[PDB]
Amino acid sequence: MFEKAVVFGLYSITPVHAGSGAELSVIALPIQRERHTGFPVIWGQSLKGVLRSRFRQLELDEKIEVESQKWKWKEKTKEVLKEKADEFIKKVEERKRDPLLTEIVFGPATDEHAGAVSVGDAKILLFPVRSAKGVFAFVTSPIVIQRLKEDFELVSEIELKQILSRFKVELSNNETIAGNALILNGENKVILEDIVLKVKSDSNVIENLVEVLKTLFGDNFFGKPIESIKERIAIVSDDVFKSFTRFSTEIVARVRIDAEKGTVARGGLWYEEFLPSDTLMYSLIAVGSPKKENLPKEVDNTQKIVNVLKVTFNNAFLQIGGDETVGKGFVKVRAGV
Amino acid sequence: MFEKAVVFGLYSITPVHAGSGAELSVIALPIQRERHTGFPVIWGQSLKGVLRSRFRQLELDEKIEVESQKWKWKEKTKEVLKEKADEFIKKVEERKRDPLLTEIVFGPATDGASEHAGAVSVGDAKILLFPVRSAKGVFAFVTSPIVIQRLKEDFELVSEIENDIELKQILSRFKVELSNNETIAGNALILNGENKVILEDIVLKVKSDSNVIENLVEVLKTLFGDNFFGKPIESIKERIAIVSDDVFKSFTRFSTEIVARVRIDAEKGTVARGGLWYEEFLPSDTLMYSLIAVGSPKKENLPKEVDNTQKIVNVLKVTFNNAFLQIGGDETVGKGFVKVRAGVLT
Amino acid sequence: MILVMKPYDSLLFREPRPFDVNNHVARTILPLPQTLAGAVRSAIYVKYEPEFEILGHFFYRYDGKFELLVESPHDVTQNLGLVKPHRIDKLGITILMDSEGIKFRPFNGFLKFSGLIDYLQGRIAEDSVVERQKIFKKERRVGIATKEEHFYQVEMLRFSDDCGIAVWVEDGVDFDDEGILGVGGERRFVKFEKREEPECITNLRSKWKKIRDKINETGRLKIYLATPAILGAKGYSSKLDYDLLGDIGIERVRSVNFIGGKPVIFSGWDFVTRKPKPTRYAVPAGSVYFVEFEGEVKLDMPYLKLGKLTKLGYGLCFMGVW
Amino acid sequence: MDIREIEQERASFAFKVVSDIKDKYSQNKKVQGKYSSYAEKAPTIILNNGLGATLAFFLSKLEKPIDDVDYKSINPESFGNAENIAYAFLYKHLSTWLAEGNGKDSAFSGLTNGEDPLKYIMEKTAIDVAISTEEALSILNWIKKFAKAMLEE
Amino acid sequence: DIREIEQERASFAFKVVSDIKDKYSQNKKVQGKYSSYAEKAPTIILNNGLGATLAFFLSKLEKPIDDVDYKSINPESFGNAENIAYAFLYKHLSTWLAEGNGKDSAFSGLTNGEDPLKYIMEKTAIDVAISTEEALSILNWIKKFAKAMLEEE
Repeated sequence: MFEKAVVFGLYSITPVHAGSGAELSVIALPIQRERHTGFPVIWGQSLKGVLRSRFRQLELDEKIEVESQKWKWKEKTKEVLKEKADEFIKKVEERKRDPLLTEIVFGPATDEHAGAVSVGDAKILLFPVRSAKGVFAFVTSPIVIQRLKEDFELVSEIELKQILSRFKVELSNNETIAGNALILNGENKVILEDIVLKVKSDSNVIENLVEVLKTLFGDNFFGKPIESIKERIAIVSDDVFKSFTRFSTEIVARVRIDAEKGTVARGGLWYEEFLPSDTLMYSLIAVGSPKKENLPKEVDNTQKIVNVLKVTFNNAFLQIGGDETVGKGFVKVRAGV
Repeated sequence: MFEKAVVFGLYSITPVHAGSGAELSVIALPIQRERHTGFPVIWGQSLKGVLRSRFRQLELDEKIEVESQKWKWKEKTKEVLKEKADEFIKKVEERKRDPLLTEIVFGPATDGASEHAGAVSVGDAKILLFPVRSAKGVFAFVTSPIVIQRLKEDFELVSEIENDIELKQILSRFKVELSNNETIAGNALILNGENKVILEDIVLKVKSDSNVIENLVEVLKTLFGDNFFGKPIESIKERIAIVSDDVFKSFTRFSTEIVARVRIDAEKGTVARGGLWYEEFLPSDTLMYSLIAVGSPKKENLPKEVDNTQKIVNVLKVTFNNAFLQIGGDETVGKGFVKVRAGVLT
Repeated sequence: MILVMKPYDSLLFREPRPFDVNNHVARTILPLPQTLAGAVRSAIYVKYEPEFEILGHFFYRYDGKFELLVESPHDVTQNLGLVKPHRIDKLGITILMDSEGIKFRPFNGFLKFSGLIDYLQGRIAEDSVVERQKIFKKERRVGIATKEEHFYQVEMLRFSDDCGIAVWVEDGVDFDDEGILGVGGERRFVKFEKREEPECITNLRSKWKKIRDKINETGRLKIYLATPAILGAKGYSSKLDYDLLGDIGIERVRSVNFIGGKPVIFSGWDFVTRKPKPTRYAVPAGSVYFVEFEGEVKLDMPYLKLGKLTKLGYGLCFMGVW
Repeated sequence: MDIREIEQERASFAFKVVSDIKDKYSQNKKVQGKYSSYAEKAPTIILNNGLGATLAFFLSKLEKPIDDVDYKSINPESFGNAENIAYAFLYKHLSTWLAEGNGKDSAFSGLTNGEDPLKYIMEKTAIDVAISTEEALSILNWIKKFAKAMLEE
Repeated sequence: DIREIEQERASFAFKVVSDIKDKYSQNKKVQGKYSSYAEKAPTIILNNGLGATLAFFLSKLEKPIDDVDYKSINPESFGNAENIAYAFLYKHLSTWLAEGNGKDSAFSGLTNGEDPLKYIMEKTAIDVAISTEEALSILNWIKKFAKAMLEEE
C-alpha cells in the first residue's frame, strides 16, 4: 500500500488552537503535543478532517479541475455507476453521503473500500521566538532536522539526497547557529526571549536547511521572499528548543461577560493556549492506488490521484482547530511539487 | 467556506487597555501583545465580543438598516419561526437568547451553542500605525516593513477568498528596505537643514524616496476612503515615518502609556495602605486593522434580505462604518473608545 | 533478512474489544505477529499461512549502534536476578527460586541480543536490559472527531525517535528494500527498510554449539518465548505437549515447569470470507519453560517454531540452559 | 540554559538579597518599608524613563561624594537616613544582579560581564540597553514579590 | 547599530563631571559652586529662556556678547571659583548644544554650525524650543552626576 507520498507544508497566518491534551498541567486546554518529545503537533486524524471537508465543499461547487479540465461530479457518478447513481446523487444531496471523487481520495463517509491517501501527523519545522535584533526568529533543533532528513527522502529520492546526509550538527545547551539578522553586532551572541545564546560559526547547516525548503516549497516562501527567511534561522539545543515550545506559546485568558451586571460571571474564567503564528509545520501525505470500483478514467493510477490533491491544495487557506469564529486557524498550505 | 472579507480599521480616540490576565507579572497590568514579536494586539475573541454586544443592542433597539430599510427582529421572528416564535422571544426577553440577526451573524447564545455557528469570523487586530512623539511636530505615525509585509500578506488572504487579481497587485511594487540608522518620513517632521528626525529619543537619517509613502497613503484610501477617520488623509501623510523593524519594536515595547493609578482612604484623606497599582495603555491615535471573514449563514429559515454573504456584508458595513466602540475594559474611566471604519477592497 | 520498520507517526494496534460508535475509547496492545505478517505479505505482493516463513518480530533501537531488543523474559526479577525452579523431595513439590525470597516480580522491559547470548547461559548483565520508556510511550490522542458525541479517545504507541520495529525473515524471499506501508488500526504507516542480517544474530548463531552442549551435558533445558505461541493441540492450552519437544530429539521428559503471564486473546479478519477469524489463545511472549529432558537435542539452530501459525511469526522459542 | 533555570536563579537571588536586608536591618522598620516601596516603584520608573535614567537617579541619593561609578564600592550602612540607605541598597542589588547574576558558579552570570550597569548603558548599543532593561524589570519584579512577602512596614 | 540619545546624554554628562572632578579635586569650592550652578541652571532656563541663561552665564564671565564662540573660551583662565564654575557650565552646555557627544556619536549636535547663542539670536522659535528641551535634558543629566560624584557645599 501507499506506493508514493507527497510532502505538505503549513504556515499559521493566525494563532492555531487545535485539539487538546491528556496532560492538562496548567492551561485548561493545551495544544496537541507529542509524548516522547513534547513538541507541538497536528494529529493526522484531525488534519485529515479539515483536508477532506475542504475537498468536499469544492465538489459541491465543482472547482477540482483535473488536468486543466473542470470536474463535474453530478455527471461523473452517473457515467461510472449508472443504475442507482441517480439515487447516489440524491443521497449525497441528502447529506447522508459524500461526493464520489472525494470518497476515492479521502475515503467513504460514515455510511466498501478505503481512501487512497493517508494523512500523516504535522510535525513542527520552524518556531517563532521573540528576539532582540531580528524581532522574531525561526528556531529549530538538530533532531528536528534529523526528523525532516528521513521523511524528505521518501519523495525527493538526487542532489538533495546527498545534501540530506550532510545534516549532522552537535550543539551545546548555550551555543547556537543563527542568521546574520539575529546576531548582535560586535558581541557575537544571540538573545532569544530572555535567553543569551552564543553563535557557533558554520556555513552549511543553515544554508542546507533553506536549500531543501526551496526545493520542496518553491522559490517563494508562503508569500515572503526566501532570502528574507534565510537570515532568521536560529538553531538551538534540544533542551532549549523543547523548553521554548512549552513556554513560548501564547496562553490567552478568556472570560464571559453577562450584560445584566456588566461584570464577569462566577466560574466563567479559563486559560487556553494557542500555537504562535509564523509556525512552519509540515505533514507527510501518503498516497496509494485507489480501490478499483469502476473509477473515472482520470483517477486510475496513483500519479494521477496525487496531482489533483497537490494542485487543489497548493496555496490554499483552510482553518484548523476550534476557534474559527475568532480568527484562529487559517493556515497557508504549500504542497511539495 | 468564506466568500467575502471586509477589513476593519480601528483608530483609538482614548487610551486602549485590552487586559491580558494570563501574565505572570505583578509590576503592572499589561496589554496583550503578540508573544513572538511583542507588537500590541487585540484578540478576536475580545473584538468579536464588543461587536456582538453592540450589534445585539442595535437589533434590540431597532436601529439596524437592512437594504436601506429598517429591521424589525420581532416581526421577522414570526416570519422566520412562526410556531414557537412567542416562546423564543421570551428567552430573548429573559436575556437567555440573542435576536435573529445577531445569532445569524456572530452565532447563537451559550444555551443554543450546538444549534449552529455564526456567519462571521472576527480576525485579530494587528498594528498598522503607531504614534510616537517627535522633536518636530506634535507626533508621528510610525510603521515598518514587517508591518507592511504583514498588511500585504493580509490582502493575499482576501484576494484568495474572493478569487481577485488586482488585490495582490496593490502592494506588488512594495519593496522597502531600511537600515537601523535610516527612515522615510514626511516633511512635517524633518529637522530644518539636517534631513534628520528625532522620534522619541532616536536620531534617524532621512532616506530620499517618496514613492514608498505615496503608495502606502493611497492604500489606506482604498480601505478607508479619503476621510481618514474625520480628517483629510493628506493632512496626516506629512507625519508618517517608516522605521526599521528593530527600531519599531522598541517603540511598541516602551512608548506605550504607563499610568500609576491609586485609591485613597476617604477618612484619612491619604492613599490607603496597599492601594496602589499601575496599568499600561495603548496610546491614543493608534491605527489598527482587523480582517473579518464572513461565509454563508449556516442557520436556515432566513429572510431574503440576508440570503447570501453579500447581503450579510452590507449589514455589517452600514451598521459599523464610522462608528465608535469600546474595546477592552476601562469604560467607567473613559478608556478604550475607538473609531471604526469598515470597507471592502477593490 | 531483517525488516526495519520505522514508524513515521505513532501506531495503534487494535485490541479485540470493538470500537465503532459506543466504545469510543480505543486502547492499544503490543503488535501481534499476525498484523506484521499481513503487512509483510502486502509488501511482497506489491513488490511482485503464507508460503514464506517469518521467524518473528522484535523491537530495536538505533543510536549509533543498531541493536534488536527482545521482550523482557519472565525469568528475570525486577532486581535483575534469575529465577530457577528447584524441587523439594521432602515436600514433593517444585517452586521457583530467586535465591532472595520465594516471592518476586518479573522485570518489565527488554533484553538485547547480547543479553540473549549471555542470558541463555544463566546470567544477566546490567547493560543487557532496557526499560520500556526508553523505547515507546503510551501517547493517548483525545477528541479526534450531528457529531457532538463522535469525540473518541485513542491510545497509540509513541516510539522514541531512535526506536522502531524490526521483523525477522528467513534468508531469501527478497523484495523491495525501501518504501512505505500501512500498519495498525487507524490509518497510519511506517518507513520500512531492508537491512542485512545483523551481526548479533551471527554472534548468537556461532555460539549456539557451546550452549547446546552445555544443555546436553547438564540434562536441563529452558525454552524462552520470544513471540507468543499457540501450543494447543485441539483447543488452546498452555500445557507443553511432550511430543512437541520430541521433534528436537527429547527421548523423555522428567518434569516441566512453566511461568508466564495472562494469555493473549486475539482474532483476525478473514478477507477471503469477509468474516472474523476464529478466536485464539496464545501463551504470552517472554514466558519460559523449564524442562528436565532425558537424551539429547540435535537442533542445529538456536531457535525453533512451536505451535500453529508459525509462518506468521508466532512461536519463536530459544533453547537455553538453567 | 532554559527559561525556568533563569527564573530559579532570579528567585534565589531575590530571596537572598531581601533576606539579607531583613536580617541586617531588622530593628528599624523605616528602612525596610522605604526599601519595599522603592522596589515596588522602581520598575515603572525604568519603563517610563529608562534603565540609565533610574540608575543615575539612584546614584544621586547617596548624600556622599562618589569617586567613580561602581556598585562594589558602595556601603549602604554608612548613610544615616533610611531613604539614602534604601536607595543605596536597591542600586547595589540591581547593579550586582545585572553585572554578576547569581555569581559565576550559577547558570546566569549577568549581562554586563562585570562592568557597572551605568557604564554599560554609557558605552553600549541600544539593543543591549533594552535587554538589560528587561532583565532589570524581571529581577525587580522578583525582588518586589519577596519584599512584600517578608519586609514589614 | 543604532544608539539612543539618552546614552549620549549620560556619556557626555559623566565625561564633563568626571573631568571637572579630576582637574579640580583639591578645589572644594569650585566643585560646590559648580554643583549649585548646575542644580540652579534649569530653573533659570525655564523662567527666562535659554538665550537669557546663556548670556547671563557670560555676564558673570565678564566676556562681552556677539563675541561668544565657546571654542574660544579658556574656562580655567578665570581666577574666581564662581567664574570657573560659570565658565565650565557655559562651555558644557554650549558644547552639547553645538556638537553633542561628537560627530561620530549618535547625537551630532542641534545647531551643528555655530555657537548656540547665535542660533538663538537668528533662528525661529521652534528651533529654540527644541534646543531648550535638549538643554534641559542635558542639564538634568549633569545635575544628577554632579550631585552624585561631586562634593557639595
